[PDB]
Amino acid sequence: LSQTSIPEVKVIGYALHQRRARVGDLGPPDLIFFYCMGIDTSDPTSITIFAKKITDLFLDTPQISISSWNAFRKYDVNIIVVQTYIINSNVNMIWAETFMSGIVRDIMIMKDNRADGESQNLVETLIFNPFTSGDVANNFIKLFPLVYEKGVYLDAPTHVLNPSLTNNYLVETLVEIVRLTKSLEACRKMLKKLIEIHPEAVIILIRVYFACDLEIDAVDLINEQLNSPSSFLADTSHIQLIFKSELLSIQSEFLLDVKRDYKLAKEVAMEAVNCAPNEFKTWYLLTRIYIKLNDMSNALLSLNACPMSQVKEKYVLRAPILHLPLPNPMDVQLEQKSADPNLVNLSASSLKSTFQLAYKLLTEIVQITGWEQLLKYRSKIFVSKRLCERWLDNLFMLLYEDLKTYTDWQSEQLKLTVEWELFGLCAKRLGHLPEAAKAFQIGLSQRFSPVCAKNLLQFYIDEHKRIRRDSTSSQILSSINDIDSSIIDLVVKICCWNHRWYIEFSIILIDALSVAVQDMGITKVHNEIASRFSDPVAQLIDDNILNFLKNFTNDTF
Amino acid sequence: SQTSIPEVQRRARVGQFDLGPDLIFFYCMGIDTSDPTSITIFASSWNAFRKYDVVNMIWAETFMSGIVRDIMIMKDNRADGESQNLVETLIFNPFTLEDVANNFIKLFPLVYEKGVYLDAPTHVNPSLTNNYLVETLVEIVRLTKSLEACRKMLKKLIEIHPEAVIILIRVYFACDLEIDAVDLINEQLNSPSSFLSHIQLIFKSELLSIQSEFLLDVKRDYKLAKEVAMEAVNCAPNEFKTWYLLTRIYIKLNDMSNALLSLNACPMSQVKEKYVLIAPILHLPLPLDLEQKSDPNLVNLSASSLKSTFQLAYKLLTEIVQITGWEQLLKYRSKIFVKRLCERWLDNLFMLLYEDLKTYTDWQSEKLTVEWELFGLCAKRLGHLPEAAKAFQIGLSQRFSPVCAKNLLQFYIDEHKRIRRDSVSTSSQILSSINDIDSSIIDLVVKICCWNHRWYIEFIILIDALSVAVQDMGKVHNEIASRFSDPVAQLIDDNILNFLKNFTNDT
Amino acid sequence: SSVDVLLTVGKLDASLALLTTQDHHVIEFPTVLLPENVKAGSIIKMQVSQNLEEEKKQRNHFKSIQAKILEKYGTHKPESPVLKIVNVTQTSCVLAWDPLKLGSAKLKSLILYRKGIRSMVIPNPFKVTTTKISGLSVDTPYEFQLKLITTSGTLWSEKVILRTHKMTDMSGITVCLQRHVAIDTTHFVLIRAKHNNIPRPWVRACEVEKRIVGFYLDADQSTFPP
Amino acid sequence: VDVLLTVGKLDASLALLTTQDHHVIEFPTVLLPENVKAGSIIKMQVSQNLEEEKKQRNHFKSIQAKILEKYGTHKPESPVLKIVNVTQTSCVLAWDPLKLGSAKLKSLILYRRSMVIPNPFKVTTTKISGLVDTPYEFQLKLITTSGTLWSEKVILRTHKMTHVRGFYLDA
Amino acid sequence: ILMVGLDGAGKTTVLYKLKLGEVITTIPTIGFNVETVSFTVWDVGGLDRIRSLWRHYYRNTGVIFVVDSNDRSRIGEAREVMQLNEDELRVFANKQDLPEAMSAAEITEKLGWFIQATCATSGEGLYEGLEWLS
Amino acid sequence: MRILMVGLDGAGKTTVLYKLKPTIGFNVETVQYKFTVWDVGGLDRIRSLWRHYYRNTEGVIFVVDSNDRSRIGEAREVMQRMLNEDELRNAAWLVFANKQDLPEAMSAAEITEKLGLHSIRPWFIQATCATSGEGLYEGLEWLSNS
Ligand SMILES: Nc1nc2c(ncn2[C@@H]2O[C@H](COP(=O)(O)OP(=O)(O)NP(=O)(O)O)[C@@H](O)[C@H]2O)c(=O)[nH]1
Ligand SMILES: Nc1nc2c(ncn2[C@@H]2O[C@H](COP(=O)(O)OP(=O)(O)NP(=O)(O)O)[C@@H](O)[C@H]2O)c(=O)[nH]1
Ligand SMILES: [Mg+2]
Ligand SMILES: [Mg+2]
Repeated sequence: LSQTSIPEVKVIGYALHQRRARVGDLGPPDLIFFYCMGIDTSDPTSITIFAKKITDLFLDTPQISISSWNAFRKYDVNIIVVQTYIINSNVNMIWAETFMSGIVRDIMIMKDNRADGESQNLVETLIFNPFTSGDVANNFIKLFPLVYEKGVYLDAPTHVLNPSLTNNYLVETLVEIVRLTKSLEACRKMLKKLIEIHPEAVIILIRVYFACDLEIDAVDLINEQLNSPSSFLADTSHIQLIFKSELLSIQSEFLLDVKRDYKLAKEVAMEAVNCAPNEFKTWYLLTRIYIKLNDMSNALLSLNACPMSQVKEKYVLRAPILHLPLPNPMDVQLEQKSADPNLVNLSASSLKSTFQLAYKLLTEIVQITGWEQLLKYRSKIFVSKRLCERWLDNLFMLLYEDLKTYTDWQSEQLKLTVEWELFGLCAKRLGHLPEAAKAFQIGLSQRFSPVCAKNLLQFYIDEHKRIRRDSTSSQILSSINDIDSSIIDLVVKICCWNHRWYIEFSIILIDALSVAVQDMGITKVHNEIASRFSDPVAQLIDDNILNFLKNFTNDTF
Repeated sequence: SQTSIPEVQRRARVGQFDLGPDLIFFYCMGIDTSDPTSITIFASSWNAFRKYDVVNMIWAETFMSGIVRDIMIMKDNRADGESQNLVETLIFNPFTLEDVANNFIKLFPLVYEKGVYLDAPTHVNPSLTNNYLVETLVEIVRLTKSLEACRKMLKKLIEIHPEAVIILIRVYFACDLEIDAVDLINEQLNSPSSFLSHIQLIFKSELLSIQSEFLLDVKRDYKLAKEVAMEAVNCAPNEFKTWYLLTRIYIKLNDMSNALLSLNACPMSQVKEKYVLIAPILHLPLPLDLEQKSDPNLVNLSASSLKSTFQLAYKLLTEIVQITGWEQLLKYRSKIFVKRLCERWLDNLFMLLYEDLKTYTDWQSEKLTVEWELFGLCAKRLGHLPEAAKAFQIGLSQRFSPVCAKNLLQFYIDEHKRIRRDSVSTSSQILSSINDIDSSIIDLVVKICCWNHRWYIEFIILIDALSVAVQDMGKVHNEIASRFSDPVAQLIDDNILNFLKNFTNDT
Repeated sequence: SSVDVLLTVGKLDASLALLTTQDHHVIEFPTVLLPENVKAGSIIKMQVSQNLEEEKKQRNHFKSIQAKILEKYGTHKPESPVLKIVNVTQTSCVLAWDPLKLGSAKLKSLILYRKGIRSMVIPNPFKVTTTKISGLSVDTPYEFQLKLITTSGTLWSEKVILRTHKMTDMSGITVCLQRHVAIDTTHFVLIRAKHNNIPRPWVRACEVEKRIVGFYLDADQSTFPP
Repeated sequence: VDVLLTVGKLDASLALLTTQDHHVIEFPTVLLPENVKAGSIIKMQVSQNLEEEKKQRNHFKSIQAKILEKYGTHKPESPVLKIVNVTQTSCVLAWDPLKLGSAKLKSLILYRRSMVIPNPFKVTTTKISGLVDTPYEFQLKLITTSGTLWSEKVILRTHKMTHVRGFYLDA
Repeated sequence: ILMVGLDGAGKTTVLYKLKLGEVITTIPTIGFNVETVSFTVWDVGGLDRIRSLWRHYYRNTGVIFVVDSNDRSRIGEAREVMQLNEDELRVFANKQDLPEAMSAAEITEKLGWFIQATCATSGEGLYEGLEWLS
Repeated sequence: MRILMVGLDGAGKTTVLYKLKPTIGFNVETVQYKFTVWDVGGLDRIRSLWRHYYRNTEGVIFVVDSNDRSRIGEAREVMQRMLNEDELRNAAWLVFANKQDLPEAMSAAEITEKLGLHSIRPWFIQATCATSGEGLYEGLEWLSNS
């Protein structure tokens, strides 16, 4: 946190001049020349405090004006250290909106990229922990209703075709903050006051209950909205209809992800479709039910009628053109080498939007039927038949390439680390988790690689949940402990790699380390790190992740 | 002669090739590639039928495809006055030891049945009848008036290709044989011995489209044209021309209610483009035989540079507002739209229509030659022909302009056709009015042709324009040689007058 | 053979509606074609049956229109033009033609021919059926024929020869017996609009001298038998 | 509501239906008769089915009531723990069979910081190893997905002196 | 001298009546005729096809405009062609022998310089016009 | 001489140390006899941090709760993995059977069987009582003759 881990890019005044004419989604990161995230912009005095910490860094000898943006009202807040002005496309409301939009960007940049392991394309960015920049967690809640009703301007995730007061980046950020900080009583108190003027905000309260471990309280509340005449649904015909579909979607997904119960989950999923047949999530749920119900006939039919996202994209950090201050291995050049032409040119990789989610279901279908039996189903209902939606047909071409690659690999096995990544990601796409974990584990021995580490970490998380769900005494004590140690061993390594590339915040690693914390005490985890690793490394994990769990979780442990 | 030959193999960049120009470094069109010996006399032709770059069949296809390119490059760009984007191209007259027109006919059946590979114009479901090959044929026959040559060939084609009778119908209409054509159309749509279960349905729609368009363009009679247009729609509801015709009928029938409904259900072209002419980039030899200026809201008119069916639809929209007015149009609009949903593209045209009406009114209520062009094009789009002709004439006085000249020329053509029709339904007034137009036409044809020669263009608009005078006055040659110089008159003689004198089958 | 399908109304706006079936079909359907109490999420029964009685009605209507189009346009094929002679003088001649019959031709241009296209083109073939040849020679033979150019074809025929009258032949002289001034009026024997350039009873003088012969109302003066 | 439609294009999958009011409807072929072909006139009679609506309405209420009965209404109860036997340096604690209305138990923790019970449903007894005449307190913490419930704190005093070497079998 | 006028006016007849002193059988002139009588008279065809080619002879030009007095119908056409506006150019009443021929006074009114009633066949009033031209 | 005194929690390590002179951390005191003893916490949380003190260790004092019968199996696992440590290769091994005063406490011979000390560097087990101080200095005497 000291001089190092702060990237820089060199004519004076080039920074804001390129930002000034590019004003015409959530927006760009806060420019300082380097970019930065996780700054407490709730108060101008608190900003000067941050700048104070930066100007207290200007001392000593280095070894060779921030500008936050809000999407609610498209204007740029520049503050020079004190000149403060606004760049267009009541005083308290200005700092309020820019703070909320800032927090949304800090969270959604890690949530929209959760599939890619929170990958960071922009190098010159310094990402802080937004929860430890306070209290930011509590401040977001108390400042939420003031910024509510304008959350639609933030649009919605790429998998959401029809945004609303409930489905948007603002609410998605809220439910994520409340879940991580376990601030139930704080958010519940705020939302109940919001319902009084906005009865449709009860849907948000339901999602909070599910996130804060209140299933029964949530289902009891859902039934109240979908049955009781005193609900807000029973009072337009389109604004109210999308609220009903969301409730049905939540209810159906709850029935599916947990509680098994595919039969009852199907009846709710179909009603969700009848409320919003143009929505992706409705058809996406119903397709998952059909797969779970071993009905591959209607699974292909429901997958075909499933609408795709053709315009919207995932949120990423974006003047196009470096100083890299280096803060155990961390060395040499990766890739920049030859690879199997048919292995790296896999079109099934780098799939975006709903097309990626659809491909996962397709691989889940071919896992049961097989490629030969799949063509029998395909030729039966596609060209009393219906036309294929092209994008689905393309996924079949992509599926054939992956199955061929995976089979040609396993037949041969019966390789460079990057080649192990590509095969591992290929096996993961087809749903071969243990065979992919081996590929990632082999590639982890010859070299580090972030892809292998993040994917192998998720493997242990899944292995941990599996044992707890399926559950002698001696087997449990040994299997869990071995997993927990392997989890901690991976979390430390990834966090150290993130710190090298100016990343101090990772929701994946926070959730990952939280798994061990629930098992072994908060103090035991720390000593586990300080034992296998060095003292300053354990201190790093302590500041980035462990300090959040120790205090900023509202005494969860 | 040395000049009129631009200058600047190394681009096998094929794999990604419609019709496809002949590279010689400069490009060239109108070369007789029917025979290799004839090519050596002139000293790389391309054919779209079979994608190969250049035994008798090989030279046959490359010749036919070459002629198609030479003609369709002037026909598809007819709306923009045959504008040429590529400067390094040298275009000859394709019609000028064997007449190319007659050679095209004898070589037509050998290249037939493969015309679908040439695709279709941007306003068209391509077929054996609707394609660039047939479009080129009917254009050549029309210009050269080679009726007896084409008629003999087509009659032999019907024996083995009964659907080719549609082509013969289009030829009869072009070569002044309406009665023989209508008799032939009715033969296909009524007589049990006609060739008319899936391939024929697109042919029936084309016949209905031709018949309905024939009923509309001439003979007025909008009532009978309506009954056929609706039948054409029921045969091809996904076609643009079918709905485009029906919309025109409603406008002429003063039924603006269904005119907007038919215009809304009218499908648009979202992929196909108009045919235009290797290595991204000069020597410009000017033969003997500039802007850089500024109204910001006049040049930013989105109604300009409209392409494909969107332009044709906008023309009908301006034709509707001409009768009803903007206020009455919105009453019709809000009556039948939100009911049924507007197709967005139509709604955008309303925004564009408002911009043109605003611009036109601000100009008339209230200048550089370019400003006269922009306003002139605006008035022409709204259907204010005499007000637009004035703008083009004024802008042509301060400076020469190809846009102004071509548009002012088209004005006299429309005015000429108008008088000849009105004269049917004093004598000295007619004789003088026609003569004044003919002289103005010739005066403009020579100037534009001289401008084309400067930009390496030796070749349809100008030919038809001068042909109007030829039908009126014998005299034309001496008219040009009088007002202009001898070498200039010689230029017009070679480019246009030589074609009319001989290559029109003694018309 | 009626097909009964049960559909569910998905989303519903003021214009279109989305119908969903059990076989997962999503049909875009106009709301105006739906019942009054449709709302949203309601189940409708769509009975699709073929109408054979309407097919024959449209078939009979299609054949009726095509037959009417054939009868008006593309049936009557017109028509050779009949060239005639009205009057011939010593230095001029007046030609005329029978009213041009064109059922649905339509006419493009009517051109007079005298040993080539050297002659003029008729301005109003329908309004005026007479033309006068100005420049001619005394006692000289000529021939004329009309060219009818029509968009159904070109039909020209009936060429007529004529010889201009001699000075001793006064059979072509017409004065004002005609009460009204026409095209073939040669002489005009209280202000009026009158003539553009038409030349006192002179008539007696031509009878005595046995030839055509100054007789203005401005010139000098110098007996009609009863 | 009955409307007469004309068949435009007809493919194996879809079809284009044209009205007299210039409506163009893409319609699935399988819902059309077998002898439809192309350019035919079809009669589409659309009517509302109230009894089918009432069937689905009753079905929907049946499902919603079924979900509420299975998940919800039934809540997890009290984590009551009792005292089996107390010695001088150890005591055995036990608890009544855990009753959970709905899944699932996340963790069962003893409080006196103490360890988590490995098998709460199989083994309902725990014996404190290390502890004479010293007051201690114990209480269970029931963390479920339905909520966290801790109650019934129990205090006890260890007895006084008032899976013995001299009384061994080998002594 | 440039001698022009409508077709059949008698231009060629007038020219060779002054040149050869003999009335020759004249035909429609497809081109032009130039003879020296010292008057260098340029006779150009009067047909519509050749009438346009008059502009070539306007330079360095006296103008003799022969008018067919007998032809009443084309007196309007003879007026328009004459109606003088040419910068390069900054009247013979021929066929006076014919009965229906207009008098010199009448043609002057129709045309709106010097006019002379002429007769190319007889030669009357040809030299009378030349005297004024000198 | 540097001595590392470890063992399970509640064994009586702190009691033994301050008799000669719950622990969340460690305690180091120097005791004179005729020894720099490093006492580290025995809780599961701190038990992992023992490896930091394994280096440069000359003698190891393993205090065992004789009275607590239940965790003698747990006491075995912790000791057996310490003997395999390379840092404690040449380090002496002194097992203290603490709380010998209590009735149910196991004899030194009995604990030796449970710990498996006969499978072993020099080692010795001594029955101790930190409260009374019996057999504490006796263990230090053997620890000095290493
Ligand atoms: N009666 C009569 N005929 C005359 C007189 N002058 C010329 N003509 C006749 O007019 C006719 C035309 O003669 P011409 O000189 O060729 O006229 P033009 O103006 O030269 N015709 P163009 O220029 O078109 O060839 C001849 O037949 C000639 O005999 C005249 O004084 N009296
Ligand atoms: N009866 C008896 N009790 C003893 C003896 N030695 C220690 N104790 C008791 O054992 C308990 C634990 O003492 P302590 O020294 O803290 O043990 P520890 O091993 O240091 N615990 P930790 O290391 O985990 O802090 C105290 O209550 C102490 O009185 C002994 O010899 N006899
Ligand atoms: Mg002459
Ligand atoms: Mg201690």
